Amino acid sequence: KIGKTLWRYALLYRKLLITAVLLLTVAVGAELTGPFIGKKMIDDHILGIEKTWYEAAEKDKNAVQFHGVSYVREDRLQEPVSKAKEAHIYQVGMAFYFVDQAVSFDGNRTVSDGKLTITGDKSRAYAAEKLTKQELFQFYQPEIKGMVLLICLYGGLLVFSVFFQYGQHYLLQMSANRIIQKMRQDVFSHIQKMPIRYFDNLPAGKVVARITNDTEAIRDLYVTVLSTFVTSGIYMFGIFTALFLLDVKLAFVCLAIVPIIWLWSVIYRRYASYYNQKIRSINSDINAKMNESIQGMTIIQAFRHQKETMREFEELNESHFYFQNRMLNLNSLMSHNLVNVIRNLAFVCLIWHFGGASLNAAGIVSIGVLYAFVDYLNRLFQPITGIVNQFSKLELARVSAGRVFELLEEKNTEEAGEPAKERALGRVEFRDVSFAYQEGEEVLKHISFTAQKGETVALVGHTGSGKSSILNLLFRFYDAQKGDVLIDGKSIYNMSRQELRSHMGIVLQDPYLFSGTIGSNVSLDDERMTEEEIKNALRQVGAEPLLKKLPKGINEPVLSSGERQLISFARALAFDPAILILDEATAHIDTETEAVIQKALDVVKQGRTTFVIAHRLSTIRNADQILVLDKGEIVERGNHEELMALEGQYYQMYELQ
Amino acid sequence: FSVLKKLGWFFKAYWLRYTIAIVLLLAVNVIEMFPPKLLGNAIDDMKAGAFTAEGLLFYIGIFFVLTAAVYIMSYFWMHQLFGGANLMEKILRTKLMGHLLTMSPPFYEKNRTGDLMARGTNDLQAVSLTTGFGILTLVDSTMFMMTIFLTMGFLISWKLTFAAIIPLPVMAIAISLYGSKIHERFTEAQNAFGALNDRVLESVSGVRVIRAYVQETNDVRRFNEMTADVYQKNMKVAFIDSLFEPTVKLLVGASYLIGLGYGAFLVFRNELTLGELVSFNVYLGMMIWPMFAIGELINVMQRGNASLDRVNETLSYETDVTDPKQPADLKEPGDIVFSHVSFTYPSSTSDNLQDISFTVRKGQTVGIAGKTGSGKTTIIKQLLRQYPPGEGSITFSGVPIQQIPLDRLRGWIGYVPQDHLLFSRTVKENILYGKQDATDKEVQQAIAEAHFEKDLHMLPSGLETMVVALSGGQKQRISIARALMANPEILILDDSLSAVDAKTEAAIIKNIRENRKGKTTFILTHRLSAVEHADLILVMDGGVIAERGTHQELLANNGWYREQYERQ
Ligand SMILES: CCOc1ccc(-c2nc3ccc(-c4nc5ccc(N6CCN(C)CC6)cc5[nH]4)cc3[nH]2)cc1
Ligand SMILES: Nc1ncnc2c1ncn2[C@@H]1O[C@H](COP(=O)(O)OP(=O)(O)OP(=O)(O)O)[C@@H](O)[C@H]1O
Ligand SMILES: Nc1ncnc2c1ncn2[C@@H]1O[C@H](COP(=O)(O)OP(=O)(O)OP(=O)(O)O)[C@@H](O)[C@H]1O
Ligand SMILES: [Mg+2]
Repeated sequence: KIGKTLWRYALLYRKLLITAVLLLTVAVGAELTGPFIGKKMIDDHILGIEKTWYEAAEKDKNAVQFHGVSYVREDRLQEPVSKAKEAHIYQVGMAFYFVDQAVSFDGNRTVSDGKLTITGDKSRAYAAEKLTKQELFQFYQPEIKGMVLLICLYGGLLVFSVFFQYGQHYLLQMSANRIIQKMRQDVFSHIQKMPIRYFDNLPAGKVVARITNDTEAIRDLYVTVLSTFVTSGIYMFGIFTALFLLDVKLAFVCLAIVPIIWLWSVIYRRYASYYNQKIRSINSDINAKMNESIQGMTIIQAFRHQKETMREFEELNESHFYFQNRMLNLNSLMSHNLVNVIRNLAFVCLIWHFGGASLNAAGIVSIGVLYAFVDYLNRLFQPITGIVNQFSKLELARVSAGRVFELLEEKNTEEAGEPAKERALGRVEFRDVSFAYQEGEEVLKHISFTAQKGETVALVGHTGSGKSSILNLLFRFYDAQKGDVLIDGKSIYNMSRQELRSHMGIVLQDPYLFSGTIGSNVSLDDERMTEEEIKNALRQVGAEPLLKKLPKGINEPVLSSGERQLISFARALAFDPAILILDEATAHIDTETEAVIQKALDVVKQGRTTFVIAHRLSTIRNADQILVLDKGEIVERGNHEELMALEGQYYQMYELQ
Repeated sequence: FSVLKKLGWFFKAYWLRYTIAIVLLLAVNVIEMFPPKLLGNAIDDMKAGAFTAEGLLFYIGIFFVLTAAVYIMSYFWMHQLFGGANLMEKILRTKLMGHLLTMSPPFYEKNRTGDLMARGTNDLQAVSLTTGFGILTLVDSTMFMMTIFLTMGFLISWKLTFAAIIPLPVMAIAISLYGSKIHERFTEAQNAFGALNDRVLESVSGVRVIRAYVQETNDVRRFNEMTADVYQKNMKVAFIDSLFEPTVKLLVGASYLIGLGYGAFLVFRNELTLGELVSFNVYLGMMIWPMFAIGELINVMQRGNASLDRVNETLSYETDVTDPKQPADLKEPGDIVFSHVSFTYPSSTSDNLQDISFTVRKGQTVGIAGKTGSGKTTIIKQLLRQYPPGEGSITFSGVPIQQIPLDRLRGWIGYVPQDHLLFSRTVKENILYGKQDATDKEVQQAIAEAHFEKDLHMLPSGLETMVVALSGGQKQRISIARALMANPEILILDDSLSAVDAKTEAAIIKNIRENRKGKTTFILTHRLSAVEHADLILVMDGGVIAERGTHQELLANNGWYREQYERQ
């Protein structure tokens, strides 16, 4: 379910959406009343002369003067209610002729000299007279002010439409952006509430994509649905309302055209989905092949495989090109020439309708309606191609929405908890633990021990022997399947995770360096400040702080591999943990961290209960309790000195090289 | 439009499709001016007293004929133009891949993988878009626009067209300016979004520490701050993106209003007719598009020029290793020898190698072991023709490597890379790189000789795994089995056995000794057990062999006593 969640999230920030819809409606009203001003201007002012004329008063009674008499139209006239002394202006060819008498039924007209007879029954012939270019202008003059008023009204409505179009678009974009921001905040909160089991299986790229790229896709969808579908729907509804207001017998034709959009939309989407899916799949295959060839080119050259890899690449290229050509054919046929054909068919329909009206009618013809229809149909047929394009595109956004909302709907989670004021003394008791990452497996068989207030405990075992699985099990990243762990007098599983993790701190093989300043890194930007960071420098960091270019050595990514461990131990010292679960540290890689790794380790280890998983076994000379891992079980204990562990190959002379 | 000239070769190769496209485009442009003028004439006839059913039939039929002709010719020119665009894209892709397949390691050191992938993924798109769409927009701006303008100037009016055309140049200028501004704000906002993505990835990778220090609230706060910043940048982008529709709407409504008003003030003077006014309105409506086409051209031409200038630069890179002219006719390699070889990796320190001055007689296998960084894979790198020649002479029984051709030499040498590079393809076929003929069962025999027959069922299915990058200790075994099936005159084992067990190591090495008997075999390892049999053992110290003695001379002299470690 994608639409339901999208609608629920859009209901948040509904004020912006409603305001955008209202502003869009006002703008559409203005733009679509423009063409109605056009129709009125054409029909009343340019075609005004066609109407009947009557004898006029001497003064400017909406009157015009012709020879020794003056006439006035039947509309601007003011109730003389005279039926005789009529007049008419009749257009033939390109010239207008004046008829001093009422001609009764009117039809087709042809003039020989002064007849201008009206031809279904040819018996009526009036007396005519040609109108000079000056006479016609004099007759048309009274409508100049109405022309001016309508032009000014058109301009004013246009500027209002401009303002409100800008407003509605801006508010739609604001609503989409705010919705996406809320979605991102909620997604990151849920990610922070997830369990480590979820993180371990899925690579980092997958979670980052789900957080930031699918949300961008949702943003694209929201902008597409809001600005192109709702906007176009309102625009078409307004256009059709205007057309119905103009002529009803000619708007039903456009209503019947509306299904054309649906039919072609579905057909084009049906073919486009297939063609685009194949094109995308083959393009991904080609990119993967090119990447797999650039990497590992040396072997391809060595085995002279340059004639077969190119063969497969050319086969993929041919398939992709063929599908691209088919897509081009479909696009050309369905979309654009089809829009043109529909537009020309609409023109033909207009001509047919109005010609049929005109052939047997006297004054039925109205060219203002024709012009308004032409303008409205030009506007209507603009965005259809975009509509079908977005309709075909929506599938990818739908898939991304499905992914994101499946992530958000996950039920398995953990409660937040709160930090505990009490500092648990150094005590970690293992009554027994049995842990496995699968079902039916046992990675840790039986491990039992206890650590005192001050001790250095280390784990002994071969690579992949569950040495840091106990680090995982102690922070409650992975809960114990059947065993129990005990800190102080209560089991680890009876307390909130955030209370436990306050007691104890970690340092890993690869120090995770956080973006920002070095001082920020050693503090992670917490409330604690002042000597929190500086104290690390006064404990075991002496050379780096003297390199003080900016507060606490403000600097940028990556240093090397020694300063990383230095920063990690500085962090562990600043946070003042209790149990300080350490991890394998690779220490001689640089110089023994300038021969300071041991100093840092044994200064942080003081006054704690510290677990060392160090690969090098010489660094654990001091340990009082040293444990071993029989692939998840303790089979002996002791120390390099206390017991015989130094002998018996368990502590190899090879490890001491 | 320098991009259209740099592609002269393509247009010269394809001149029929493009000349047909231009002819059809011009014909369609000329034909499309008829419908609106016929509408104007029909309205004029309507108003006058001369309109009969015959005229209506004439107009309907001629409109249908023009519609059909425009449809068919439009389809054909679009097909003939975008087929050319697709052809150019395919040609560029096949040229780029063919060039990459000839490029040696030095080029890939100079050129990063990301740059090459971008050139083969995006620049080709830009050049193909140029070839098709840029031509379309050039025709639209140069011919369609002028055609419509002259039609409105001649048939309808020369004053009305001048009056109603003023806003459209301003519309084009404003569109260009707002495009530039929106592009700038969009690149800024994309930088902000990239920073947010980097923060998200960095705080989701090291989640272990973040949770262990109960800092999962400051992380949320920082993410919220980054989201607020990216939202602010997006709103900055929107502030300008919302200025496109209003400006075009204003400057097109003004054009329609000017046309209608100044035609109503002209029809009064009897210098027009309503049919001509409607024709003018339709002409403006269709003339709208060239205004956008001009900007589209002015943008696509520059983008294509840059991308093509990038695709051509990466294509015209001279081959690092030169196949010799008039290669010497040598059937097989006999006693290899190095006279004085001091190689130097391009962009390296000092020499990195010095005269090796050793000989490997035909059939006598030599093992080289030593210190990391001293260089033992550099000898085989010299021998593989991967980097240009060094110094002295690498004499292959009289004729140096530089004269033997690349094809035959690559035929002789069987190479097992230290860094394993097997491809993501069927294991049965991945092993088959050595020889494509494959017979049927020689692959099984090679598996047995390499001792990979230990794989009975432990891998999924049989000989079909997509080695999805399935893990295991089978990668080295597959590499050695492939190199063995190749049946090479010279076998170069680069630290191949650095992962298998000692028992299997002895099995493999003694099998190679007891199966590759009349041919050379190079063993490179850091463990002195595999080189045990070698009749001339070399231990390299920095850039010079410490001594040239055999196993007994080596173990006696003051070289490196690591076999004294004995590893047990
Ligand atoms: C009250 C009077 O108010 C009016 C309101 C609107 C219009 C109006 N009528 C139009 C007809 C067509 C177009 C239009 N034609 C186009 C062709 C191409 C494009 N492109 C090209 C590529 N990029 C630039 C975007 C899409 C946009 C296009 N927009 C715009 C139009 N604007 C006229 C008067
Ligand atoms: N995060 C994990 N996801 C899945 N399986 C895991 C995970 N951690 C350990 N395992 C399981 O551990 C076994 C592989 O060895 P394991 O990962 O236990 O070595 P290790 O505990 O990391 O030890 P060491 O630190 O010594 O390398 C398999 O059963 C594997 O499924
Ligand atoms: N890209 C390179 N450019 C220059 N010199 C290089 C490059 N890669 C490696 N070298 C040189 O080769 C050394 C590492 O590879 P080399 O084969 O010379 O020694 P090795 O490590 O003993 O061999 P192996 O790779 O078998 O372990 C580097 O220390 C340097 O001297
Ligand atoms: Mg572990």
